[PDB]
Amino acid sequence: ATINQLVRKPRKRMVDKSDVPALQNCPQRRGVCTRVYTTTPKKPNSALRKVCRVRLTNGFEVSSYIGGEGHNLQEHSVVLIRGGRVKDLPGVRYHTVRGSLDTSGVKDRKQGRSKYGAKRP
Amino acid sequence: TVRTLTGRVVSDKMDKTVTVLIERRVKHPIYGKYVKRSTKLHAHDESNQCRIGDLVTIRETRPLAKTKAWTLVDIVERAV
Amino acid sequence: MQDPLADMLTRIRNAQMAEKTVVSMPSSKLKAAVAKVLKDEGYIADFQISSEVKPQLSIELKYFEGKPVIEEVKRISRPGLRQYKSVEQLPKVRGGLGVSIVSTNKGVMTDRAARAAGVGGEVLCTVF
Amino acid sequence: ARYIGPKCKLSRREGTDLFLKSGARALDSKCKAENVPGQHGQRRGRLSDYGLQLREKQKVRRIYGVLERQFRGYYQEASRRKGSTGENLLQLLECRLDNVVYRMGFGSTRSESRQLVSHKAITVNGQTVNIPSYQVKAGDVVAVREKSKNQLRIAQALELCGQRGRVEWVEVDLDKKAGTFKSAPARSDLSADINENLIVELYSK
Amino acid sequence: MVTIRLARGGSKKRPFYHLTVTNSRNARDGRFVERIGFFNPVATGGEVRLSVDQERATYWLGQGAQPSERVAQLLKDAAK
Amino acid sequence: GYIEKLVQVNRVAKTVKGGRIFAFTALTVVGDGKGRVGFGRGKAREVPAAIQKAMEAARRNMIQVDLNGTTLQYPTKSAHGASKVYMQPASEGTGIIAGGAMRAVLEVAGVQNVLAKCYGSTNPVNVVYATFKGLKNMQAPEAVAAKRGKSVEEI
RNA sequence: AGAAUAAGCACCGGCUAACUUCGUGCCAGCAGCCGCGGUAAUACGAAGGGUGCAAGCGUUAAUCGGAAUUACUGGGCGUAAAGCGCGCGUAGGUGGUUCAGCAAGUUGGAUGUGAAAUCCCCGGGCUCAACCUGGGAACUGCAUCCAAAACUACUGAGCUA
RNA sequence: AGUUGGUGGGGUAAAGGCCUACCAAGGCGACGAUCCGUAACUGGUCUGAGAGGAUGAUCAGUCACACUGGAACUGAGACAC
Repeated sequence: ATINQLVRKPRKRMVDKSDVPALQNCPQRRGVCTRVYTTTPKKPNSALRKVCRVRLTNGFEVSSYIGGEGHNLQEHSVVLIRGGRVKDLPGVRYHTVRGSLDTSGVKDRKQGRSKYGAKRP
Repeated sequence: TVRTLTGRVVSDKMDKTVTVLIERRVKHPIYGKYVKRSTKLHAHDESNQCRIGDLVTIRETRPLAKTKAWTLVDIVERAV
Repeated sequence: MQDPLADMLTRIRNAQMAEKTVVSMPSSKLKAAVAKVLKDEGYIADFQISSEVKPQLSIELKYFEGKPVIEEVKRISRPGLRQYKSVEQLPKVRGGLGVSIVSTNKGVMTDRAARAAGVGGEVLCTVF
Repeated sequence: ARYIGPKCKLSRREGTDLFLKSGARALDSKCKAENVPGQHGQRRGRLSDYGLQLREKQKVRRIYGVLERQFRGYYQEASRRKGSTGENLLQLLECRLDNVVYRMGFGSTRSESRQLVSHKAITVNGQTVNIPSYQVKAGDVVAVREKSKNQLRIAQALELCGQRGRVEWVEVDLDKKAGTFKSAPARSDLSADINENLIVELYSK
Repeated sequence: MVTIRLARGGSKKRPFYHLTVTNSRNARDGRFVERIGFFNPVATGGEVRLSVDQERATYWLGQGAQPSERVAQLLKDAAK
Repeated sequence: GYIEKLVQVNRVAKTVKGGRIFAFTALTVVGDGKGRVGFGRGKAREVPAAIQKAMEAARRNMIQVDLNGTTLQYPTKSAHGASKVYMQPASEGTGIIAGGAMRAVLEVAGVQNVLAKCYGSTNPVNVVYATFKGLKNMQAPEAVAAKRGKSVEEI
């Protein structure tokens, strides 16, 4: 606090590490699905969320949430992954963009179509 | 006319040259406190008079060694 | 010890918390001169120097409605961080109601006079 | 762009006489102004502090038909210009060519004035300006293009402008169908039902 | 060679020229030693078509600067 | 002619032998809108009773703030129990730039052009105390001249 | 010549402006945080309604702000994280009081420089704007010179707190 | 250990360990030398009430590079896209 103590050692600012290290300062990355599975949420929640392990183009292996109702993804499927974690899913820190490359948009969606890659009918 | 600097000499174990310490006081850009700074310069002394501890004056002058661009004006105070 | 001036302000400030009438303390050029600004500004009633080999400085104090006239007095140019300002950069205490004593080269004198005189200096203390 | 749609809902949501309809009939005889539009028009519920500012913001926006991007820039220019950000605000969008023509009475509503101005039917200072957002100055003369002099719409609206409150800061010559902008109005000249201080506070969020 | 030339400093389909004193090796809109005036070929109302600052124009001309074929015509037009 | 504003309504509780009891606490600020202001608290079992008990309590504890006119006089800082508040006078036109907890206080007290900021804790009850202490300690220029025994020439 | 060729996106539990019904029933799913959904869900999917924005609308990625949450302005250390177990002491930081000198700091002014563009102020030209441009301001800095001696630094001479 | 000075000589358009011969043991460093990782720099740009923080696209000034390493030639000017 002393102005002399500050002169020798200036105040230091911490730099928080990104919560999406596998994305590497890019808005989205392309990867392929190595394993499609369902997992169980934490204490409060109880469901079967669809998550897939993705091998990204920079070599990172991550698991990203598959949003929406129903998906057509299996092994060896090219997907685009976006940031944003899932709070009730441990270890999931990315989202799979529906409507790009192989992952088709959710069928029969009417509200919030752009967020889930849904065509206008 | 010509900018001459004043400082305390620190070393004279060389031949025909003496090293002078320059005292500066630059404020910290943020904390605004004067911190004493050091500027050791290799001054040239055509003949040797200055011993350690004497205040002398020097001019930016001809580069006449690889680290010697300043030469003496005179002794303003002698460390008796 | 290492800041006789700030001892002056804190001696004054402590007394006004205790509703004392007069204070005593060793005098100096700065202490007497700052008392000059305070008296001519009306924050202190009067000050005297007891001229002896060890001189004191005595200030009698002012209260208007029981509350001391000096609501707050704060040292600025402490020895650890001496503060120097230009004429334009001189502080305005409480939007001009207060006084920021500035030791210019025309003697010790207020911030209002320093702007009029067009000279800066060491911002010693602020009063209100 | 511009809002195209039913106009009472804009007034019904707020509950103030928005001048989106000509003064031929009072709004109560045309629409249920005592309820907000939609299925739940008969409810209650106090508006939050932020909601009041936002509703105040959209009243100025909907009256003159302005989108906020221009309004935010209009706020920025009002914040730029010296003086109070309050009255610097309303003058900026009161000097619009469409709004000035509406004050001249060439259109019964600002929607008529905007279409009439945008259709090259108005020349200010002798040059055709077909943009709603032109900023007219003091002493500028605004006239209708000579081919558009026989328009019944300005012919109808000029009389409708009589029973709307004669605005002082501009004068109109009926025979020439041309008017001159004397000077920008002050706060007293505009309606006091607005709260321009809610405009500034909202944009500080 | 120091030269007085026009630096295109306007906009698309709306040219504006700065009468610029510069070395001939520098780019058209790049480095220069001094700008002295400007020329507006599309000036409409209160825009001054050509301002020359006749004083400094002579000094660089006396120093050996060689105006281009456009500036020389504009220089005469300013004095005519 | 008294403008009244609600700062917050809070649901507190205490436990007894068997279950818990719920009490509603509301703090409101009252004032004439030009020169008078007052704040008060009230606890009652129900909100319509709660906001009302705050009303008389606020109107019974009011002071006289000495504004410069449509704005405050000098930039001041006031603190009360880990809640620090800074308020600064502003030119004509800018609205009430202050936190929603104190925005009611300046707007009710007649202040319309001021810049304010909350430092430290932002408990609405405590910040209201802090701004109140700053507004109460407000001094008009003629009062300061009286303290120093001079005219308005001190400016 | 003919309204004729031209409206979509996000959201509606609180934060945050904006709600009902139907189907599902801790499943499906939503989700920035609080969290919602286990059979009468304003929080899931759909419909209607509304809200905000509009040839754009949302999501992500990143910086600053909010964050007084590295606190110089502008934070703390009895118990919330934080006084070294305790002395001495080197560099450093800071130093009682009086007189005189000096002028590095300090203050004012002048000069040179601080490229142009940009930021900002007043105008001008594109139907306005974006954009361009005239002039001014600024570049809070550095260097030199001239004045001043309240305080600091230095020098010389003292005094006893 | 040409390391840091000195002396003589050579060399450059020019001073200089730039090079060399000899003499001395010097020179830098907690005011951070040396080493490791990263990185073109600035005017500026973003954000912020400001102080600050982040950043160095377009445009402008400087610098370095031209498939990798090195070298000279010509030329006023290069160790030359």
